[PDB]
Amino acid sequence: SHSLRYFYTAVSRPGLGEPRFIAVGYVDDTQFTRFDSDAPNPRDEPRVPWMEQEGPEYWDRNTRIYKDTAQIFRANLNTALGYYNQSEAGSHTFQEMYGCYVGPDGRLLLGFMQFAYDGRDYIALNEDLRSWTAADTAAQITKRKWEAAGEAERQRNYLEGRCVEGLRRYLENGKDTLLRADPPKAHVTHHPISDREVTLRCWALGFYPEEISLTWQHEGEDQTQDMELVETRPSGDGTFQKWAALVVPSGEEQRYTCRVQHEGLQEPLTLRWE
Amino acid sequence: IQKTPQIQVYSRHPPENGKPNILNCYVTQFHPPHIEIQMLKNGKKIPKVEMSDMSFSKDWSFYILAHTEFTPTETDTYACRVKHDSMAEPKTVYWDRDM
Amino acid sequence: IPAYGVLTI
Repeated sequence: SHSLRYFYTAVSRPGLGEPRFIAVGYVDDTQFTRFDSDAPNPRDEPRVPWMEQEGPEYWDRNTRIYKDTAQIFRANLNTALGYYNQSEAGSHTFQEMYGCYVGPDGRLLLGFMQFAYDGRDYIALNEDLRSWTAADTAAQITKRKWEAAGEAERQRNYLEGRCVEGLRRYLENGKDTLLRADPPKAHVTHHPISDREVTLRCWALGFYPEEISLTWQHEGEDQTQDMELVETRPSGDGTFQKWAALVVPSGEEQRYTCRVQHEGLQEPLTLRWE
Repeated sequence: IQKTPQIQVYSRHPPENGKPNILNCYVTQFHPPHIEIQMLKNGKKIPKVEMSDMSFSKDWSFYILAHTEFTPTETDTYACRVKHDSMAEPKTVYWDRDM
Repeated sequence: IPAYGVLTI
């Protein structure tokens, strides 16, 4: 399953001018575009090397879309102050994420479009793409308004059409890197805790995509209950890294193995401290 | 309304003393988006620290990757310090070669 | 390509 997703953030800054608006585009988990209203030259730009086929008109068009949206988000933040009777004095945030997940049949699997005010659900487009869920009484005003205006239909048309067409195109264009699989470079380290115990750490670096399985075992038995894990983290170069650790008795390290599995392998890799 | 930043500090490649590397400070799950991140070498702020674009997750919380070039030595130590309204005082995490 | 901005709230 693949997706095209856009993320918008507007942050008000009283006494400092208009809100800053930032829009970021994602194909699957890869950031591929960015617009920042605060940039010396506020323009939508590629954040990836494989978007070079698009013309100047492409980025010009996106830029104007985001500029128009920035204006809307400013209005949204002002309106929210009224709805919630809040002061013009404080900073507030308004966020949107929307996009399309496509099934192997090449058609929309799930379209979504959600909004948040100050980091909490405000209003969202339901899965049927024909109705809204309002999170509170303020958002119920918006719901009434968007229902009267027939907003849902236009969003559904986008999610089912342009969004899907775009994903198809970008996936095709970024194919060589988006769909690649770089296997992890994995190894085991050994760190004494005390006289009785030591830490065995199973490392995996430089892998893509980010999904990976690291499983400590004791004489063949799955020990995925006593492992210490870190959340998979970005290497900074587009790859990911992660480790899984187990505390074992000193002198019994040889009884344990780390099983590493990832798309870029073929079959599991079995590692051990020796 | 206020979410506390989680911090991981780690090198891009396994550290080898004398070999150029990249030090990462990965800061996640915070709100509001305003945040002040710095990285320190031997207790002193590093001026040359790049920041990724800030984005947010499915839960609406923000995240960002701070990074800087460094060449690990046997004595040089490193930290990442984060200031955010969700915390009374800034939070520091020290780089540990073993993690 | 992004969608055109949704109606104001």
